[PDB]
Amino acid sequence: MGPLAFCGSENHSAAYRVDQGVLNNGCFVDALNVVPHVFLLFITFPILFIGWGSQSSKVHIHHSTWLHFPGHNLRWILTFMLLFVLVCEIAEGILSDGVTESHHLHLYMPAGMAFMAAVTSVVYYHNIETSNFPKLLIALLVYWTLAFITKTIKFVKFLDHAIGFSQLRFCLTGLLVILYGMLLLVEVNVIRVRRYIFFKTPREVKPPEDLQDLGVRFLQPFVNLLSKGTYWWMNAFIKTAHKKPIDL
Amino acid sequence: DLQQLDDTTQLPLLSHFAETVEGLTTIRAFRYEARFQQKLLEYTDSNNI
Amino acid sequence: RARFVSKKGNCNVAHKNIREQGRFLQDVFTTLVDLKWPHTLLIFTMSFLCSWLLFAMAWWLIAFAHGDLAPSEGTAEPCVTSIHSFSSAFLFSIEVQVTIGFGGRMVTEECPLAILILIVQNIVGLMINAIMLGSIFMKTAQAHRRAETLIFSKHAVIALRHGRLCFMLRVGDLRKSMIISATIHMQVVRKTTSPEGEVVPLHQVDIPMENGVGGNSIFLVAPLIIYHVIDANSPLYDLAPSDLHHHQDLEIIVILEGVVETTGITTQARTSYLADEILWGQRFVPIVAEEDGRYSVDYSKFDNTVKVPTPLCTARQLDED
Amino acid sequence: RARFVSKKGNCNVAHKNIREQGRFLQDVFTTLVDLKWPHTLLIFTMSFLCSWLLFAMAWWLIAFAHGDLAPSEGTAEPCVTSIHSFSSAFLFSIEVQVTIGFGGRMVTEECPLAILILIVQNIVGLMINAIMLGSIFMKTAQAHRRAETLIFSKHAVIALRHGRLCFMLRVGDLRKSMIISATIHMQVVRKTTSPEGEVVPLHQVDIPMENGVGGNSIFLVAPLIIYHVIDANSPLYDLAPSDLHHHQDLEIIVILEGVVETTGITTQARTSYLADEILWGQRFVPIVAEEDGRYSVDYSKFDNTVKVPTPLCTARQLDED
Amino acid sequence: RARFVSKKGNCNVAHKNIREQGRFLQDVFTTLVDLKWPHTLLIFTMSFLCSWLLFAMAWWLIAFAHGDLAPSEGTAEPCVTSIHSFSSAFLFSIEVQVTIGFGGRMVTEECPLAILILIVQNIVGLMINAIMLGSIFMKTAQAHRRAETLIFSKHAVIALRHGRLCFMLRVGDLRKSMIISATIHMQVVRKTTSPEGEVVPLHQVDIPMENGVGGNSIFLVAPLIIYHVIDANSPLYDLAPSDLHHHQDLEIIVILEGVVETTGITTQARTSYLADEILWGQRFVPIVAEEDGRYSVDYSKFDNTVKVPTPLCTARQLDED
Amino acid sequence: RARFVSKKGNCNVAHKNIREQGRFLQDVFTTLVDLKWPHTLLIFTMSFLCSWLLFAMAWWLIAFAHGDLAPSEGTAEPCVTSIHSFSSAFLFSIEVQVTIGFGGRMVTEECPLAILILIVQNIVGLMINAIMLGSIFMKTAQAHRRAETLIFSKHAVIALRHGRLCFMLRVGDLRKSMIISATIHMQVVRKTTSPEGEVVPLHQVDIPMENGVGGNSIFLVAPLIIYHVIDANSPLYDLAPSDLHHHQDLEIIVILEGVVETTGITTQARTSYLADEILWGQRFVPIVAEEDGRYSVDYSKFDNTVKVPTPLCTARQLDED
Repeated sequence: MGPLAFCGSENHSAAYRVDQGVLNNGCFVDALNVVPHVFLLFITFPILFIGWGSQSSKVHIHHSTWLHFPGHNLRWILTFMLLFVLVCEIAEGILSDGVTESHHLHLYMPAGMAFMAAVTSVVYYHNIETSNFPKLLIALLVYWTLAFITKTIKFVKFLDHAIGFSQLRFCLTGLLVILYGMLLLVEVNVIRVRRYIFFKTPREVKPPEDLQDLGVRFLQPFVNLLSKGTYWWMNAFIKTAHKKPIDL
Repeated sequence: DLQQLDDTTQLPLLSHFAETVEGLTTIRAFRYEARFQQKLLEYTDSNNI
Repeated sequence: RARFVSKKGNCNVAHKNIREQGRFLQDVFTTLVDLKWPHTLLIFTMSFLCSWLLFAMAWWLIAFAHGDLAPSEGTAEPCVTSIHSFSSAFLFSIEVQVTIGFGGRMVTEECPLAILILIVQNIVGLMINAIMLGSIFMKTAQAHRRAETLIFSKHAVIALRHGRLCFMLRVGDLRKSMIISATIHMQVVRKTTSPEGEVVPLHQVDIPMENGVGGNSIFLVAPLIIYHVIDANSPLYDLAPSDLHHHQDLEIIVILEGVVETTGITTQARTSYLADEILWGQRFVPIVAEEDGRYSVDYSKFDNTVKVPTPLCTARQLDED
Repeated sequence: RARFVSKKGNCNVAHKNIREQGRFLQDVFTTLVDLKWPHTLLIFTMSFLCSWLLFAMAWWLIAFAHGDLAPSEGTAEPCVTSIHSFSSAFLFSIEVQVTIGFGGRMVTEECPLAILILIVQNIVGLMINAIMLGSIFMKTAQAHRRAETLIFSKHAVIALRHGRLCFMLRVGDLRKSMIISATIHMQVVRKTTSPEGEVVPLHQVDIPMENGVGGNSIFLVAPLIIYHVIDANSPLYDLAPSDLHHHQDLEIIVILEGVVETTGITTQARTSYLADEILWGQRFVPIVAEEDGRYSVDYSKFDNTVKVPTPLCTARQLDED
Repeated sequence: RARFVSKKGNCNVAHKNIREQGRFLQDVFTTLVDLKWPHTLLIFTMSFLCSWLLFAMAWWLIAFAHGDLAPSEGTAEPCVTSIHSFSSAFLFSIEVQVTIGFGGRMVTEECPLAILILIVQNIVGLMINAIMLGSIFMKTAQAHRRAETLIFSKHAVIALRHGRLCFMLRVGDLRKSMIISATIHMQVVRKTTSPEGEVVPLHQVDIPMENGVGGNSIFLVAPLIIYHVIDANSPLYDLAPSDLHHHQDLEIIVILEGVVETTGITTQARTSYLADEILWGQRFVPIVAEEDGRYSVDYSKFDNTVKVPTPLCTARQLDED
Repeated sequence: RARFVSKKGNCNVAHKNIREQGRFLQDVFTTLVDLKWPHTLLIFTMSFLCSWLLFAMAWWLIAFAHGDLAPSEGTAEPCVTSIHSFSSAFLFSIEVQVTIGFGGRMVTEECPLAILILIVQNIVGLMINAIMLGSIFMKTAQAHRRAETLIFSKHAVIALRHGRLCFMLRVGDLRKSMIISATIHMQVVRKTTSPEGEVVPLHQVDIPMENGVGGNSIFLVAPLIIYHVIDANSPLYDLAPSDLHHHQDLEIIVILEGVVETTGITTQARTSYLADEILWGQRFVPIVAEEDGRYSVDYSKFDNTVKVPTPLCTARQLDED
């Protein structure tokens, strides 16, 4: 399906041509957009692999102290908003590439690596918030600021090219950059609550009160906002009710 | 399993009400009112979970 | 009913409910070595492939930012010669990092950030090369696979020796090379109760190996009979011969460790003997023959027992004649 | 008031007023390994960069002394092909020393001192390659990060066992792999005074570990209760239960060492128990359960104590009934 | 009549009738190290040659499947440049895998399965490079060749020392460097019989080395006389001086082991003393002289004995005056 | 008058009149590691240079035997491209063996013995690369330079402790890192005579270190006072205070050994104390201070002694009150 060009190979040979402005090519902001997403993939995959894939099938992760860093419901709600608008950008890339010819790859691959980076960001956040350790997620802080700096430079290059609010991808980049600014609640997570790294005290929030093995095992009102909604504690009990009876 | 568990904890709560309201004068004979109140709190927590 | 460690030597523990993963990420190296072999080859080739793909994206962004991917060549020299795709930059990152260096693609001296990305690609490639090839050599050179060569008896036995009851077992070495400074730590585990009421579920109490000095040091050339003399200080003193059945809480483990002579790295071999596997009243056949001026051992007759007479009561009741 | 070594295992000493730096430069290798990680990466990339820059200055001086940097080419062959800058010679020193070797720049056989500088660049690059990649592998393969996996109790306890008072603590291992030939050196430090008047500030006197032979050898599979029986030869003999307070000069350190089974290199884990951290009269909960034919340990209930009755006076006064 | 281990230190065992080869293939690494040197060089160069020939067949099949070996060049780019034979692809697999990389043959970016075969050739070449060069360094760095430097006496002797009969022998070290933490395990092997009738053919019973603490630890600088005092607990107690003949079942082996100071890897030196090689009534000449402020040892006079008077009966009969 | 081993730790032996050089060539590796550093760099660069010159002579003979050095080029392809001198073949052997591979000179597929000499140059270059870079890393990574960090007292002392005379000395560690499983082997050497008339010139008899269990195990964090209690079993029992002079045959050596925590390789530190260096009646100053919640040691006041009262006769005559 073509020679799989990034900028199209449109037989002007000119979408590759940066001549008059070094960020004014328009594909260089799209090629600069994939830098935090492959940064978060190639940083987050060995940390998640050494921390959680590399424990054995014999040994066993803990089943209480599901302590949330604050801003947790807001971060999961904005991550599902992020996944919604990245599915909208992938559908815009499908609708924008196939009208001419031969597979302009820059309309797919930023939102494809952004979609994979956002889902590894949220499973990285659930793995850090389960295992409580706040000395990581500064990788998430430099991810959200690198995505914010590349989306602001894409938005001011859209503003320089007089692209108003009739095109979709101008408005979709605007929802992405107002979203990525509001995905900097990591600064809410470090200052005024949970001073983990660059402040002189730790804040030291206590664990929740039913989780000192109080025999509760109800597991709903302190679990994450996906699994509050889809009840992913409950399928462990539905598996345990197979090949056992359930007593009091 | 869970619906049968809810019915077999729903029955001793009404048994505790039916033996409170029967033996009311002989449970206010003793000072064993708070023990029966803690028994109703254990019955209604098991029925609630 | 349930064994502590099997006859192959793997421990039957579970390690449930570790709260802290915070201690696990402080050492990534020993849990990098602790994987299985498809996990080790997967993290090996994915570490090398993600380094080549990350530096391939860096070289492709350098050739896109210079306009080198555009073919509008008036006169100006490239950063890197003959790159005009992503896959040419992936070929160039492969040619730089494992240092093949063909020369159809090479760094020209126009772009200084190409020299900076070449310097940090050579530094990160030398670091990833040293850590990954030393990790795969320390993975293939560990000494826990030496315990397959070191064998034990199928059945340990209890017989009489020098008037006393001795708990005897046989360990052999199946290699022509030796094992340096081999020690024996026979431990007997069970559940005991204190007289003050403390109950521990696996009390790893230690029986001494009878050697002649008292230091547990052997010389594993011939397969030799390791024996421990049952004395009143030993906790096999009130062991009855009717107590050698299934669902009996008695498990004697034998820990053999030493440094391998060839690889120079410390091994450990462990086994168990249950109450079913301990035989009473038998002893081992002498297996060390002699022909053409050399001693010869027969490993077909290794765990073969002969059933001698033995007084069939406890070692406390043997001690009053 | 001030601890000798903390609960994490780092020693709280200062090492003030060492006069001699003359003994420090006789071994550069162990203090090359002893740095922190940004110091180690800084000396790694600065050693490689200063070797490339020094040989780049040598190749640039060879191409300046031959007139090769001058473009007045009548017919004569160069020393090195296509060098016409300093940065081309820096590219050539990078291409020689980590052995990429592109071939737009190559040594021709005109200049013999170019062959001499190529020979000594290959020798110094092989030596710097061997010392630096072995130094970064011995930096990442050291066994002091294995002590994060090996855990201890938050509180050591003193209870009764077999009629005697025993100083009990619990150490666990959190890895599926083992640790070979593990020893325990429990030492109790304080300040004592001699009867002749000698006062030492940290007298590291040694309590023996009660094991069963007397040799300090354990088998860290289950988290097992290390206990030391308080006898009249032990210096915990006149320990009163009212002496377990803050600003009390009593500090018991526990030294666990052995060789790791995987990496084959010797580790050491150390901890402390202060007078506040020693509890009286309590003992540990049995944590080794059993289900589906395997033993299971619960590390959530690890340092949990139960408060048994214990006679609340000294072990000297327990010894007269 | 037949020795257990010779004077050079090689063990005379046979290891007949091992049924299981199933335990041998679970560790390929220690039996890769255990070969002789032409077997080791044969498996070294055949591993590298079969990897180059297998990837040469892969690159030749890629250049045959693209039509690159056919010379019908209209305009289309090759997978690999300038391959037109099998031997050019064998040259290319040699140029890829040991990373020479000339550049007359290079990978162009047309064929993606050429990039896949280049990726897996670099991964398999890095793995084969790490395992084979670490295997040849652990083959040449093993410490069993250090036992040629450590020497022993030709004859061990029995003489009087401090009223008691002592079994004396002399071990020397012929290197300027030292050997760290050297232990001595003197064992006396024979065939014994139990009083209950158990006969073992090579009973490796252990005599203690008389040192002064009881721990077997020496310091091999001067060639020092290792002596063991014959006591009633020792099994040399009923040794008669007429029992030192040929075909006498008595063989004393001396096991010296330690870690070499230079290479840091554990050695072991073993020897034997038969009943013919044990002399009665003689003792060693003092060989440690002194001139120009340094002690001097003469190894020409090493195993020289002097024939002192000695009461010529057993050590049991010496013990009743 | 003449010391066994000096205060720096080098042994003063001579090793005169070794007859056999036949045992020395059986291990070339430990005597390859045992050289001095200019001998090690000389054998390193002469091994690499003689391999490059030998394969340079092989490639020059191939290009002479094909007629490739003759410039009569009708049409025929060379074995190796662009070789027309010996120095071009020496450049080609340098480009093959350390795998630079420029590509102005490359192997064409005409000559099969060029492919055979390329195969055996890559095999001998990989073998020489593995043995020489592992030899230079084991040369720079040995642990005998760690003994410069571990210090001792200038003077050992004898004072009173707990009613008994104790031979006290002080050893410190000057690194922030630790040393794992440190043992002390104090030996006292002199010339003695037996009652049966055996005279040995350096009798390395062993005094035990007083520790508390009896096992020689310490923990070198603070500089601690190693003391040995003079008992009747010790051979310092009849030591008079007037016997501490020059030309007195009494020399106490202190052997400290252990495995370094960082490099993981076993070290050994040795020192001596002569009869002049042993002071009577003095004891060490307590040097472990305390400020800001950390213990602090002062190494300026390290070997400072204070002269306490001590009864000035022997330890035998102290034992009868």
